[PDB]
Amino acid sequence: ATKAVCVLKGDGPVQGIINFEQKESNGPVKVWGSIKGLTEGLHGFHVHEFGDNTAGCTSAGPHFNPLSRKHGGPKDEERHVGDLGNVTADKDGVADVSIEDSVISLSGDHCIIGRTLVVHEKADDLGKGGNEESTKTGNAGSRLACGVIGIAQ
Amino acid sequence: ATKAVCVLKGDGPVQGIINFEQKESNGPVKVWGSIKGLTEGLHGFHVHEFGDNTAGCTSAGPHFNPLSRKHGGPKDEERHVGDLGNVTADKDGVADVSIEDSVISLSGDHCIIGRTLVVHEKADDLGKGGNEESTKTGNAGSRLACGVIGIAQ
Ligand SMILES: [Cu+2]
Ligand SMILES: [Zn+2]
Ligand SMILES: [Zn+2]
Repeated sequence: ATKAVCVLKGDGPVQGIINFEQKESNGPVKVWGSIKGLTEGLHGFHVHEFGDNTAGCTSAGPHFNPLSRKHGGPKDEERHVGDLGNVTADKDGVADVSIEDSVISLSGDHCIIGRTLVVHEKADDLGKGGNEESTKTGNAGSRLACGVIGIAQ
Repeated sequence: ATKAVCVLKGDGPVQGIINFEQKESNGPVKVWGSIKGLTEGLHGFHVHEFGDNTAGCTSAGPHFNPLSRKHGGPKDEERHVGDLGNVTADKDGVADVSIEDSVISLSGDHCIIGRTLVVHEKADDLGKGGNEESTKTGNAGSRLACGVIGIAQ
């Protein structure tokens, strides 16, 4: 199988460990982990294009969009490859992530290993906000934490 | 992939920025950058296997060796893929990086993207130290700083 781990770190109390798993070259990737230091509610969850940490989470660039599409939901027809939707944090700010996506990959041209996974400040409207920013970032807000996706054991 | 990036950080004072450029899929990778906070002398510079920073640079794993060989220099036949050799820091502790390695690669079977780049405490004997650790890590010492090699623009 193929595994991957991401160490989410930020300037504030936002930090978490996100794990990935793909048992086949075309199989769905299982995203699970726990993030702390988040406001109670929904938070953006997207994989950005570049695995750059030279200027914090800003150097990661926009969302992973190899097909040159518009931002949307994970189960929507129009979406970026790195669009994973929202992650919900409880009252204690703990976000026990559990996402099963069939669009992202751990090997190939649309692979996410070597890029940046980012948890955002606000919620993702999944490209339904009605503005231009909904079809680019989903109005998810600023980047609280980020980390370079890497190969794990 | 033709460009990569790796931000070096640790629990101590060592920190730096390393860039990778591989214009040809079968050409050498230009590794250049600058690291600071080191001791004046030679320090280990190897690419480890796992891009795992959950437990620090310890979870990074051993040196990247997909051919199952022994530790050596960068211009040696018997060497791990990540065995880039040593780096020299000046009297102020700044080590200007400039390595051209054809064994590593930004794509393919020898892909270092998604793995980690680890700097070390002491010098690397290139497998000629005289002990058992010489053929594994080269007596490079503790991992001072590490980071996941990410895709760059
Ligand atoms: Cu090493
Ligand atoms: Zn998007
Ligand atoms: Zn080695």
